[PDB]
This record gives sequence, C-alpha cells and structure tokens, in this order.
Amino acid sequence: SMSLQVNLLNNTFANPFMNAAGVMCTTTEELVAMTESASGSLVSKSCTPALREGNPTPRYQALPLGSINSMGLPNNGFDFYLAYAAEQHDYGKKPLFLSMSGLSMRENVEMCKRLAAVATEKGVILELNLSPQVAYDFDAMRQCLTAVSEVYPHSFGVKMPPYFDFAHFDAAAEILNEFPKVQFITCINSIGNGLVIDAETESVVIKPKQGFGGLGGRYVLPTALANINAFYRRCPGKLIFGCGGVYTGEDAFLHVLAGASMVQVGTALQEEGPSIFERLTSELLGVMAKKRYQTLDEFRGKVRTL
Amino acid sequence: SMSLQVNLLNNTFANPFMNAAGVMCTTTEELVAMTESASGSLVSKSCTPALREGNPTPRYQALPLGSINSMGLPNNGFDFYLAYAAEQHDYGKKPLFLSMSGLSMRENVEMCKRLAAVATEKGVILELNLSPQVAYDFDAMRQCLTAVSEVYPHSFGVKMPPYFDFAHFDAAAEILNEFPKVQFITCINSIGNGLVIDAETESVVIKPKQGFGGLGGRYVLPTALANINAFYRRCPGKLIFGCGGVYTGEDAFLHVLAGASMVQVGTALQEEGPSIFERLTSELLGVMAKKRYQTLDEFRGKVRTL
Ligand SMILES: Cc1cc2nc3c(=O)[nH]c(=O)nc-3n(C[C@H](O)[C@H](O)[C@H](O)COP(=O)(O)O)c2cc1C
Ligand SMILES: Cc1cc2nc3c(=O)[nH]c(=O)nc-3n(C[C@H](O)[C@H](O)[C@H](O)COP(=O)(O)O)c2cc1C
Ligand SMILES: Nc1ccc(-n2cccc2)cc1
Repeated sequence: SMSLQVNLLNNTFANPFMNAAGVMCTTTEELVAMTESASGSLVSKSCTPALREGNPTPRYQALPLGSINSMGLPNNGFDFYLAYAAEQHDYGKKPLFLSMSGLSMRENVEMCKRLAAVATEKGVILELNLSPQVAYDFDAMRQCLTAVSEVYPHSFGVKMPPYFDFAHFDAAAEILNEFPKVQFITCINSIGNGLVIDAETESVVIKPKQGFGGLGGRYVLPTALANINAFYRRCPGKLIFGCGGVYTGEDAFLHVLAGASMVQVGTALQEEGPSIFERLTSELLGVMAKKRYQTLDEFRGKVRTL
Repeated sequence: SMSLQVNLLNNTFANPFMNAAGVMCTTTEELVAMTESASGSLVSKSCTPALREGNPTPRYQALPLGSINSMGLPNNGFDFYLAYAAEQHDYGKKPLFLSMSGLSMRENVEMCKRLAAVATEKGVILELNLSPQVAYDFDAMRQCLTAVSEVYPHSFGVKMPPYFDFAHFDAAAEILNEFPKVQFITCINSIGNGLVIDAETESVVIKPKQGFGGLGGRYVLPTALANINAFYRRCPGKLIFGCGGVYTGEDAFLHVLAGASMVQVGTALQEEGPSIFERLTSELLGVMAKKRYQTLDEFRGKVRTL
C-alpha cells in the first residue's frame, strides 16, 4: 500500500501536487476548480496591493517544449485573495497557499501585516514571490525578507527564480538560511526573458517586452531539478517545493528525487486544466509502484551522484 | 540567386555556420575535419596556458532535448592551438577563431600577448570565453576585458553566458560597449548548472559537480535567441554570433532573424559530426528559398515584434 501524503507546516497534503502560482488561480472560479481538483494543494495568483490588468495580449503562448509568457501580474489584488483565504476557501478540502508579489518592500510589508491575522485564524500559507528581480539582487532579497520577517509572525516560503551558478546557489542559500521563518523554497519561477521566434511569421509570439518572456514546461525541467537539488542540499532546515517542467508522474518523481516536498504544475496545467491532477497522482503512484516505493519520504532528495 | 556569404572582421565566410567552441575542435584531426567541412568557419577548443585532462567521465550526455556536460576545459593547451593557427590552418579554406579560457586574468593576458603576433601574421580571431563565472561577475568581466584590451592589439569577440534579466542585459551591454576592440559577442554558452536526472537509474547522468552541468541543444534555443537579440539591440556597434539550439536550417534562420551574423553549432554537431554543415547550409538555403530571401542581410535582426 502506497501514499502520496506530504506532511509540512502542521498540514497534511493528500499528494504533493498543486498549481504553480499564476496558473488557473486568478479568479474565484479557478480557485474553486483548484480546490475541487485532485491536487494536494493550490496557490492563489501572485497578488499586488491593488488589482492589475497585466500586460497587453498576446502575453502567453503554449509551445511544443513548454510556454513563454509576459503576463505582467494580472491579479484581482490582495483584498480579493485575502477574502478568498479568510472566508471562501474550504480548508477541509486542502491547505491553501497565497502568493504575494508586492512591487516594493513596503507593499509586501503592508500586505503581510494584514495576512498575519488570516494565516493565524484560517492557516493560509504565504508563498512570497521574489521572482534586476529581487532574488538576483542578494542585498535587496535580504532586505525584503528582513522587512517581511519583522511584521509577519508566521512560517512562509519564497518563490525563487532559477540560478545557474554555484556561487549564486551559495549566496542565495546563505541569505535564505538567515531567515528561519522561510520554511520552504519554491524552485523555480520561469527561466526569465527567453525569446520565442515563430519561423513562419518571422515574429515573436508575445506582445510585451519585444517578445521576451518567462519560459516554462519542458525547457525548464533540468534547471528546475538543479535549483530544487541545490537548495535541498544548501538549506537542510527548509523544504523545497518543485516547480518547472512537470507534465507526468515521472517528472514529479524527478522533482521529489531532487528534493521536492510539494510539486507545482504550471504550463502542463495551463494546457490540460485541473483534471491533470487525477492523471499526475495516478502516474506518480504508477511510477512508485514500478520502482517499489510506498511513500515520497523513501526517495525524496535521494538522487544518486556518480 | 542565393548566398549564405557573410562579410565581417575583414573576412569572407562562405556561410555563417561554424562549430561552437569545445565541440569537435580539441584535436588536430577535429580541427582538420572542421576545416574540411562545409562550415563557413571554425573555433578551436577553449584553451588554458597548459594542457588540461578536464573533469572525470562521464562528463557529457546527449539527451532527447539536447545535452548536459561538465567537460572541465579538457584541451591541448594554448601552444597547441596557437601552433595550429600559426603553422597548420589553411586560411585559404576558411577563417579561424581561437577560443581562450584562461583560469585567471593573468593567464588570459599571457596567452593574448603571444596570440598578438599570430593574429597579425595569420589572421586567427580571438573568441575570449567569459563563460561566479566571469560574465556573471560584472567586475570580473570588466577586469578581463580591460586586461585583454590593454595587451591584445586586435579586435576580438567574447563568448557570453546567457542572461535572464533586462538589468543584466543592460549591465553586460554597458560594459561591452566600453571596449571597442570587442567587435563580436557570441550568445550563448550553455545554460549553466542544469541537473539531468535519469528516472530509470534515479541518478544524475554526469560525474563532475554532483551531476550539475551546462545545458545545450533544444533546451537553450529561446534563451539563445533572447541573448542574441538583446545584445544585437544593445550593442549596435558589434556583431552577434548565435550559439544555442541549432539543429536545422530553420533554427539557424531564427538565430539570424534575432541578429546573428555567424551561427555556431554545439550539441547537434557533437551528435552528427561535421557532415552536419552540408545539411545545415542546404536546409538554411531551402528555408530562404521558401521565404524568397537571397541573402542573410535581408532578414538579419529583422524579427518582428507585436
Ligand atoms: C501564465 C503563467 C503565469 C504565471 N504567474 C506566476 C505568478 O503569478 N507567480 C509566480 O510565482 N509564478 C508565476 N508563473 C511561473 C510559474 O509559477 C512557474 O514557476 C513556471 O511556469 C514554471 O513551471 P512550469 O514549467 O510548470 O510552467 C507563471 C507562469 C505562467 C505560465
Ligand atoms: C562538449 C561541449 C564542450 C564545450 N566546450 C566549450 C568550450 O570549450 N568553450 C565554450 O565557449 N563553450 C563550450 N561549450 C558550449 C558551446 O560552445 C555552446 O555554447 C553550447 O553547447 C550551446 O550550443 P548548443 O545548443 O548548439 O550545444 C561546450 C559545449 C559542449 C556540449
Ligand atoms: N550579479 C548577478 C546576479 C545574478 C546573475 N544571474 C545569472 C543568471 C541568472 C542570474 C548574474 C549576475
């Protein structure tokens, strides 16, 4: 007998799967659909203090090997996600993460001051989006985490952009290890500022920023696994949430091998809808059955080096 | 009717194709094979002052979507590549680039001082490998460009790692634009420190650095196009050489669209051998024929934004 059960931050999760922040989690209908899905959890769209329209369309393109987007943080604003967490979310069904992406330190501080009460009362968990972007400015990242830690009397996690250098893994891990309240690290946000060109149209495929946008899906899996494993190794006091290139139970298996506790699904969820969670749980159980694993703890972070 | 001809750096190239530094360019036989190939040019393996055995094997793995490697600069040493450039290379067949990757500023300075006379006499062109790794440290990058510019009385190019943030494109371009001897930028080196995990073996697939290695091939094409275009726009005084994810004439077409003058081939060449250049010239001409382009000048850098 087998279990996808994950236990972290005083919560039980039926399975490690959840949406990636920003994918099918902006509207009430999406948040309800994610709650009604077979997902172990869900995270609300990264919120700003006030609603944002986001970037001009097209701002997302599905690709053979994943996706490119420059959404520009279209979101209903903090009040809307706070209200969802405070009064609508069925915590009996699954735990809720709220993604926060203040455009300044003050914005994160003011939102966290108000989130604190709802975290206490309802158990919503903050995923603070740090993804130059804050996570690529080590001083700015420490300052942000200091400001948030000062005012937010709860465990939270950080959504990280990918790093590509051991010096950056070390520098980032050193900063995150200064903050015991950072109990999880979500690796990774998009591979930033890719440029998809359609050979047929001789054009870019998204409107904002001259066609430059975050890569998701198959493009990002080895980068995601690298970041998951790098932080799994350097932040042993923290859990890692995997995000990047999950289409199958086998991909999820790789995330967990690399060190992932929770496994977030972005591009694949965008393309398939929340029914994907029934397939992914089924496929991960099938991979574990074939490999004679009963629990995720048996192979989490146990990727073999040569 | 049609021409792949490229005119740059006081040279004529039959076509824009060449090997990526470090692929099929370490040994005499490889350099001869590249010279005898249909490629418009070639670049010698990134060299250190002395022979290096490189990292323990396995250190390269071909993947469905590209490759991962941690070669560790296995090379015959600077004297070997200088002797090839000085005494053996048939400049009547095609121009030659020499890739240099000193492990310190001092190493680059000493090799550049000796390269100077061979560049003068024979016309070999330096590709200085800046790919934390030097180009991710803007101070180290400025240092090595200052040192090389001070001692090296010729134009040269720089092999750049990919950036993922406009702040980094701007910072890198600002530095490169301060060095008029930098006449070409090769975008990109590998996407650094990916981690490929084999679901079957539950292991990494290369031995060095716990399985972390540079990604090439399909994985890197949108990142390569982004870097090519970003530097094409921000360094209007300089040529861009494309490198990353070229398997087909169509991929090469995308590089040139993005702003590439020369198109380097790594992973695809590693898998196919130098015969690939006959296929790539044929395919790029076929793409141009179907699109009614006669010359690369007609569409270089002309990618359409929305
Ligand atoms: C349409 C879309 C919107 C996204 N919005 C957010 C966001 O609001 N917050 C966030 O942290 N990441 C956001 N991301 C990044 C994803 O959460 C995820 O890190 C990335 O897509 C990689 O996962 P994937 O390979 O499964 O797509 C978004 C990605 C997509 C495709
Ligand atoms: C086996 C191997 C060795 C490489 N050695 C070098 C090197 O010596 N110097 C260098 O600048 N880049 C080196 N690279 C990076 C390639 O030049 C190229 O930037 C990268 O592979 C991306 O191109 P691709 O997608 O065509 O493989 C190497 C890549 C591979 C796969
Ligand atoms: N100073 C700095 C920080 C992060 C990077 N980076 C490289 C790849 C992604 C981030 C580069 C330079």
